[PDB]
Amino acid sequence: KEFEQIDKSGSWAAIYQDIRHEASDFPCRVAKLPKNKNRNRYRDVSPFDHSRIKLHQEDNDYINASLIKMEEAQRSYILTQGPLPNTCGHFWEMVWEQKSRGVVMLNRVMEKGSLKCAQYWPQKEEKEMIFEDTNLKLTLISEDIKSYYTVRQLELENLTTQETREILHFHYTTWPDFGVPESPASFLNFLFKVRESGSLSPEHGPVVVHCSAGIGRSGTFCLADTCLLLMDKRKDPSSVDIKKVLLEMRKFRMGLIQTADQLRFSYLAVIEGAKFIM
Repeated sequence: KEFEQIDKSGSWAAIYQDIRHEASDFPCRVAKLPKNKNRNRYRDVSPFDHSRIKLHQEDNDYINASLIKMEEAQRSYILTQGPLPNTCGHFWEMVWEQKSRGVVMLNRVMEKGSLKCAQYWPQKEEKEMIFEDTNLKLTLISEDIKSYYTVRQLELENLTTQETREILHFHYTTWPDFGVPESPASFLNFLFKVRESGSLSPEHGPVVVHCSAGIGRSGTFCLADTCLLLMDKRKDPSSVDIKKVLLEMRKFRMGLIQTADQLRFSYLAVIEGAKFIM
């Protein structure tokens, strides 16, 4: 309906232009500190200080991650940048401290002939990783390589307390180099797979979602998710405004959704998903 009205008038880019300017702006002083210069993958994508995830590290608690707490939907997510060669230890520290269950990678390690993030997880179960700096060990238990994604069951063990924890890695591997998925069907399906695992359920810490910047594609995941959740707990699609929900998330992290193209997709995914989870 609203989507149809926008489409016929092609007002999408303007709608987005508007969102982009309505969005909240908050300090990122910690992020901009010189001592954190190398803990950041991009200069233009930083975590607002008010919502940044602080490492329980007395040394330096900086990790480019933000907690998006969605009150009404009763769902929290942790959006982060793809781990840098020097920050995989911190990434796994965060996952441990925030008692996260799932990890959502919405990118490939190399896209457009460029390396968009670090290989922070073990590829072969025979060769586990040990993050010295953070004193954590990571092991591949299994994985299910599928057509448009892959589920990996990792095990994170706190080497300090010898305590083990099962982590789930949901890897979406078919998000186009340019554009957005031609159809939501696979994305929604990936979203639902994430949901079924319980990694998105309240009995756990917030899910750690990420791409490269950890805002474009990761933002779409969360928006689609939350919109579908509210629409569900109200069973009243009518009151669920994608534009308002997005802006609401923007109070917690910048540039969620990078292009008006992705915004259109979010509408598609949410609308399509309503024909089930609502």
